[PDB]
Amino acid sequence: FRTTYSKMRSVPDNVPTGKHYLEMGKARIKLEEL
RNA sequence: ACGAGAACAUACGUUCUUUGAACCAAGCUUCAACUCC
Repeated sequence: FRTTYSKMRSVPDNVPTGKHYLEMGKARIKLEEL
């Protein structure tokens, strides 16, 4: 596509009233045995 | 006017009996439905 400068962009989401701008995919991890 | 003249090497008889093309062997391995507007 078109050529711009560094950096390009990131990708948050939108949900209203007001958009909250959360980043997609980030999660939490717990490991317990058996 | 022959050590000659006649005279079937012939008759009967299952290449047959017993026997697993078997045995052991993961269609599996690494693999983001993602990327950019």
